Amino acid sequence: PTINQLVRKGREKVRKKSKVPALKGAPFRRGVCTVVRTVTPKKPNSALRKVAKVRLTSGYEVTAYIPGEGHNLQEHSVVLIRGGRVKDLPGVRYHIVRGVYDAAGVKDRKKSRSKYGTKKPKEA
Amino acid sequence: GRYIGPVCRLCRREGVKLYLKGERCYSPKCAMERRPYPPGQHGQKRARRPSDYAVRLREKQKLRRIYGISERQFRNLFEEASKKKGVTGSVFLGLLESRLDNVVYRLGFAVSRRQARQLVRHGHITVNGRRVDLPSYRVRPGDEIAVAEKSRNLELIRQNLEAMKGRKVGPWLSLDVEGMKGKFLRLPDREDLALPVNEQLVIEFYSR
Amino acid sequence: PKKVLTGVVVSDKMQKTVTVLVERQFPHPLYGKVIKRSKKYLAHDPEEKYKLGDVVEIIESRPISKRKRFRVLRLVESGRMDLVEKYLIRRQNYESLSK
Amino acid sequence: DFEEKMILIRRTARMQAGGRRFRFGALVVVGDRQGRVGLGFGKAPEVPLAVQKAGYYARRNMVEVPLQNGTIPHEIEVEFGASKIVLKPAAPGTGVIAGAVPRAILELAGVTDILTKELGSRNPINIAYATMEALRQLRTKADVERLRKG
Amino acid sequence: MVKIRLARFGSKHNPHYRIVVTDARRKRDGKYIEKIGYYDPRKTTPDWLKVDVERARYWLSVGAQPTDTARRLLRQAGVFRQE
Amino acid sequence: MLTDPIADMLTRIRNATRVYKESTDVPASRFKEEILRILAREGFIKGYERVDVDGKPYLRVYLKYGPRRQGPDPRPEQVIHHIRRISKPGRRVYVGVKEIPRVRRGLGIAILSTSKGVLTDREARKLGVGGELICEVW
RNA sequence: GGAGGCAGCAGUUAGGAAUCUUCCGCAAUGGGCGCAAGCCUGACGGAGCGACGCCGCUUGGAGGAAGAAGCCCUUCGGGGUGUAAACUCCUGAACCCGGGACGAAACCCCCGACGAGGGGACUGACGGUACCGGGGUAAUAGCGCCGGCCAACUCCGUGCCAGCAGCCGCGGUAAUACGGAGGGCGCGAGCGUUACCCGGAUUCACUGGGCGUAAAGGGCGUGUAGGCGGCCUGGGGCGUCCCAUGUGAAAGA
Ligand SMILES: [Mg+2]
Ligand SMILES: [Mg+2]
Ligand SMILES: [Mg+2]
Ligand SMILES: [Mg+2]
Ligand SMILES: [Mg+2]
Ligand SMILES: [Mg+2]
Ligand SMILES: [Mg+2]
Ligand SMILES: [Mg+2]
Ligand SMILES: [Mg+2]
Repeated sequence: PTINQLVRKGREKVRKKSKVPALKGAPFRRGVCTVVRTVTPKKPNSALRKVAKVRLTSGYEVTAYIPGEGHNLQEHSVVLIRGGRVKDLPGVRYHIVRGVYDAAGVKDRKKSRSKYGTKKPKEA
Repeated sequence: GRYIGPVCRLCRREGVKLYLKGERCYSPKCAMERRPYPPGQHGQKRARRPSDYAVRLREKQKLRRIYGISERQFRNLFEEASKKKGVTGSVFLGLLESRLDNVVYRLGFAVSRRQARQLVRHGHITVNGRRVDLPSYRVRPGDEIAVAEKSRNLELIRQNLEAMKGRKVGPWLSLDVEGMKGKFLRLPDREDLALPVNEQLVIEFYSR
Repeated sequence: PKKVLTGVVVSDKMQKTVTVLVERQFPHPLYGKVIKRSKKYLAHDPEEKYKLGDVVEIIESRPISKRKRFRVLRLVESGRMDLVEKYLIRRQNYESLSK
Repeated sequence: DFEEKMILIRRTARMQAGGRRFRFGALVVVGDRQGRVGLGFGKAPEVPLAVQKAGYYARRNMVEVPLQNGTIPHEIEVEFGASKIVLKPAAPGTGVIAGAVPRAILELAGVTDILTKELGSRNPINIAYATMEALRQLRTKADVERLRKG
Repeated sequence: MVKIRLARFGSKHNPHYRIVVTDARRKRDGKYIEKIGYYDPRKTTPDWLKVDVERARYWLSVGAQPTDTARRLLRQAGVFRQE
Repeated sequence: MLTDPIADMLTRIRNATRVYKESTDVPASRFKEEILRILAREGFIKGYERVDVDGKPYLRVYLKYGPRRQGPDPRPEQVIHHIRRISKPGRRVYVGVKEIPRVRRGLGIAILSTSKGVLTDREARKLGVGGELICEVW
């Protein structure tokens, strides 16, 4: 634009989009598993992926990935939702925080232990 | 902080002989002499040519390891140097070298910089007559750095000040072996320290 | 000091009041161009002495009504119906912006 | 005994009846760290000949860098294609503040302290070529006074 | 009324006051009319009580009351002695 | 009808220099001359002279170049590598003395209109005055 | 018929991913009342809890093998962990003993005049705390990452499963990308994660971008407001520039 145009109409400041109505802009959210179930990924990948539909304190029911080999979530398990999507399950915008509320840690886990909510194993 | 854990193992990896044990890292032993390759299952394999990052990471790490200083303390020390007047590289060394734990090593009251830390920290050092136990303490031009009167005749201190009869202490300093006193005269010039460290690459590390 | 402003009389439809239009110019805070904005001031004229086209110093004052906080200081020059016509064209053009 | 720094290796491909067919391209900077630098882009059916040729062409395309205590006489912005390099002298202690491509180029020229921005298209090649064009256009106070006399 | 009094600065276990003149109704640490001295009750430095006497006198003469504790400190720097 | 005669003058210089003209003509103004006075004084141009094309005042400006050069492309280097209007009718640029620019780190010149005349950055700074940033040259 | 209004300090309860003691003391500073003594002061000064944040400090130091064992790799000679340990000396966090603050000199009292000025008395929550002296024990280490960006690689298990994932994408039976081991890199009483802001983003571009074909010239005139306006001389001095001066509180920088 000419400077006069810029005077008259100016520049539109960007404005940008949450990936994550964990409402409020909370960093986490309590919810209850409504359904726990397995789903299949989008074309390139193939798996039986573990997700829970989750009804939230935030007023919203959404799906959420259950990370870790193995889990203990069932129909009313309480859960901490985390944010983070999965490039592979469409409309899974959130993860479940293992190690919190009714989400158990991941058993036998020994490497990336603090994700996966796993207590430091005893070196008896 | 001060790391705590195997040293003449980064006397290696940096691939260049720091002096973390003082006395042994002079014997046919600093492993630079024996095993001048990085630690671990690899180490003696084909060196892959370093990324521009690794070049600088290593240079930064080299310098830091030399003084036994936490990265948080180091970056701070560095950011202070940058704001300070004139050449950030040179100045930054001078600030590292102004440290009490290191001044004490440069005086040879202690063999290694680790040791100097432990001495300072245990009340054995005194600056201008009052006792200081803060390794990080900043030493200023004109300060008397002595050995505490009660500590004066300790096995380790006599050994160490016995070896200082003979030696020349770096030009920016004075030493009084008989009376166990030292004087920080001025800040170290960039050349007064023959450091195995291109400090200009360290500035560049912090530019990212 | 009491703020003095000068500008033209663009209305004298009121009793003992003239509407006085003040142009002013500032650099744009970001883009720097000198811009020209304008404000109208109701100005006390207790002796209905000022007429349309009069260019007048306006001076800050003890409130005289809601809106009126400026008396007419003096008459810089007279019959500038060109500046009056300008403002009225700007005003009449509004009739052609609605639905 | 110029130094040499290997800036870019890539493998291009072209097409033939039933086949992709490859070729390599190497961008190599060559320089003494004392005001002389070279850029060369070499291609060959295998990597080391490409690097080799690059080396050759660089030593054959070199430049007057007018250093001044490890920095540069004055600002320059060069556009090369849709790539842009901005170059700003700096006092000592600054370091060479630059992307990997123009860093290499400036280090081997013997630049110690300088500030830079890659703008526009970051394509390493056109950035390289523009860094070079920038330095090729630097002038010293002396170069300038000489140009204007009587 | 207006006051000559100690505004607390410094830090925890580090009292360092400013001798300041201020409406009585301000909060203690609030806005003040003018600074005149400073005071360090622990004399950690030799220049631990300072006062600008010629100003304190202006303020006393236009009806500022000093705090007991402030008075003591102006007295000590001879705001009150008159030869 | 020419919106910016100064700009047009600078542009006549740049256009001429890029084809290595001996000289060029620019319709005359006192202000234009004062700019040229400086270009000359700083050695970007050999100098100018008033003249009269078809009954009308121009300033014929005499361009200056470097030596002819070696290799493919022997075109002289420009003395005027760059000449750019700053202040312009659509956005006037004004700067006081303490924020006058240093152009190309000293090797360039800025030019401004001041209440003491048309000065360079160096003249102005040493006179203590700001003004309109007419243009920068290097 | 009455009573009530913690968005005062604490605290409860609910909501929440989540945020403290129903603490000590008016000794200080400040406030209200009083001639004063003094009363009141959840302002305040302190203590407590929380790695929430920042700064500082410790978990040893010097010696110690062509190099134990274990464990990992192995081309079955070795190689790695590693001077790391064991081991010898040395020092002595914590502890325990003794001593022990500054912060507090006024108000008041007496001489002087109930002024200035000189002299006297009381007063400490924090706190038996800080700190000083004397004894004195080798005394917590973990977290993330090692496909590229990005610093750091081998073996086993697995076989589009389990799983990883910020993007490219990894996983189909030799996977440096899954899981574990050893090894490494990076930080270190922390290390990661998620959320949000700026950066990178010259990707709203004043600095500092664009529209033939990438997104972008209005289908074309006419024209209102508006924006912009050739050459010369004078007056004004609004823009503009200069100087002085006031203001730009404190804190922060
Ligand atoms: Mg992982
Ligand atoms: Mg781009
Ligand atoms: Mg709840
Ligand atoms: Mg931006
Ligand atoms: Mg664009
Ligand atoms: Mg198309
Ligand atoms: Mg198009
Ligand atoms: Mg068209
Ligand atoms: Mg018009």
